[PDB]
Amino acid sequence: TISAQVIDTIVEWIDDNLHQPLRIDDIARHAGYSKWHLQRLFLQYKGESLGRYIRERKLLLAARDLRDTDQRVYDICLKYGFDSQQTFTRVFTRTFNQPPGAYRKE
Amino acid sequence: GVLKIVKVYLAVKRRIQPGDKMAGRHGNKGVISKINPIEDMPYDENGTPV
Amino acid sequence: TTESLRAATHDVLAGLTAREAKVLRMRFGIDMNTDYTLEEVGKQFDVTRERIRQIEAKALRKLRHPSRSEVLRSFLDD
Amino acid sequence: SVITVGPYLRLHQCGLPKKMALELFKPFIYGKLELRGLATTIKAAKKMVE
Amino acid sequence: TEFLKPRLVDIEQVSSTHAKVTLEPLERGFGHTLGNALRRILLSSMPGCAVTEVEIDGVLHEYSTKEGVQEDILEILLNLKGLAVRVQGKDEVILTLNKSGIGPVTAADITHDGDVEIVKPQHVICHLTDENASISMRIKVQRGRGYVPASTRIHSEEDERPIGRLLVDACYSPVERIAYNVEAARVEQRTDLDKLVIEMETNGTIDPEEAIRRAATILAEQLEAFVDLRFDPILLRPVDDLELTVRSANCLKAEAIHYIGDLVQRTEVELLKTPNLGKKSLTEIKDVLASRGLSLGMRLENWPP
Amino acid sequence: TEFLKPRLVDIEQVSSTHAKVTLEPLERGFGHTLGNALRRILLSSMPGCA
Repeated sequence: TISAQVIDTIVEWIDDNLHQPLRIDDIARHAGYSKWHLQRLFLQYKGESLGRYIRERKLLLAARDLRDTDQRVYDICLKYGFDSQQTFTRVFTRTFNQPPGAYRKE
Repeated sequence: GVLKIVKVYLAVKRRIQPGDKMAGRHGNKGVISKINPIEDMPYDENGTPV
Repeated sequence: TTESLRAATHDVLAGLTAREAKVLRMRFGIDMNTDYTLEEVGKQFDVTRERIRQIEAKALRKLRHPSRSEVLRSFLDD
Repeated sequence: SVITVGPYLRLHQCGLPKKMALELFKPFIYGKLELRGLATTIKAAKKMVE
Repeated sequence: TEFLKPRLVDIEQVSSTHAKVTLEPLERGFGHTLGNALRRILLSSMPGCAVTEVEIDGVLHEYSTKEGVQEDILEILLNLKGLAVRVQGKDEVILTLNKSGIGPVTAADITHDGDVEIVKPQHVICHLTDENASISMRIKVQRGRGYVPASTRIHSEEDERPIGRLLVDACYSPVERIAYNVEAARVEQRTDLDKLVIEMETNGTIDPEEAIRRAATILAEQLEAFVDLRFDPILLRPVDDLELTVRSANCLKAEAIHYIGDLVQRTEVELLKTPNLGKKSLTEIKDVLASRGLSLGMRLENWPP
Repeated sequence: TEFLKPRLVDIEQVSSTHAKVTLEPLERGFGHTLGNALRRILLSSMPGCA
């Protein structure tokens, strides 16, 4: 029990939320937690910044949609959180060091 | 100009129902008015209902 | 069937945002004579063609929402 | 259609089979289906009637 | 004025399955009506199980032929139409046919059962001219009354049966010939009264006493109409026994709040701002209030149990 | 055995000496039989003083 069961709610919010980005103001409101409700969790249970963890989660979620043989490549990053194509391209290039088409063909 | 022809020859029972013309040999032409149950029909004394 | 479909599409476009419906009508040609392309819609509205693409994609993603596609799923066969 | 022999009604009323309105009243069926909203669209209402 | 007259003793089974049952006591003016009513109910309200669903191996449809059979499929079905089966234990049974050789295949060749009884063994069904091929089928006998046509049973069946299962018209009328005659009975005092000789010809399906009893039961059941016929408990649950989260039941009972009424009297967006609860509790509050027909700031009708 | 059970609906009383009674529909052959039984009981063996 950390801050009255915030771990059991963060995962549910991440799984049920839409492609809306997750920031301090967005998440803290109806999350049941303060900025400090989440800082201690991100420091202890995860030990990683939010901008990197959210990007990794989006990449792991899109790894299946890229294999689902979808022709609308521009909408894949949009349906999962990336509001722009260039941001998703840079994130994928810095993470996997591979072009988007090279991983989409696989 | 015809490649293939598939004939089905669908068979149907088409049981008796009200709306069919019936007659005899003398010419008493008519039509099946209704199908009343055997209970609502006249009957003889012993064994032969109408 | 086509009249009901076009009426439903017009109602959906009227229920959505103004500029989104305008871009969707200028791209596909709903209640419009000419069907403009990406560069034409751009030169008419905004020189940045990528913004028009983003607007069209967002409109499509909002149209694919189940709460708003429950009335359009019936026209899947047509 | 064919005639039938039976009053089964009053003077200003006649008896019709389900089908006649099965094929003629379908526009009114679709109209009053869109009225109450028991069907989604007309194309689905046609299949529901079928 | 009043009369009961315990009656209806009958053992008449002379020379056939045709009973001569005398109906009594009958009052002057009730003979014809009573006889007509009894005939009506014995012809309409008598259920009987017979051939309803059959499947023959190596047969595609009922409009085909079979090698080694002198008759046709339609003739076999018409012959099976007049076959009665006595079932006592259950209501749906499955019988099998297994007979080889040359000769008339009758109802005596069907595999009998402990509860399945055949009326007559000499009921001619079909004929086999060659002993090389035999006839085998499975008959599904179900219990029912009245009459069910094929056009209705083909539509009532929601599942599509495999190819080979033939559709059989199931007749549920065991009584065909029946009549009643009103004669004067020998009475000790009131020589005015009479007997009702009721004759019936059943195919060994329903006994006369059982048939009369079932007819009287149906008549009483359809007559008794003129004789006889002329708060949400989950809302009163406390905040602890409402099946909610842990933090939603422990923090509320620490601010002088112990009932749903004190929670609904105060404003939600003004009370949830206290740094003791969470923002997710709004979902449970909505599921409790808006899902049971409750508004914001309303007053309960009867909050105490 | 699932025969339908009737249910009295309309007992309309036009006057103190007239009544229109509507009994729910049943299987065929039952309504006429019940009406015949009722009229026979009321007009053949009805007890009364005169």
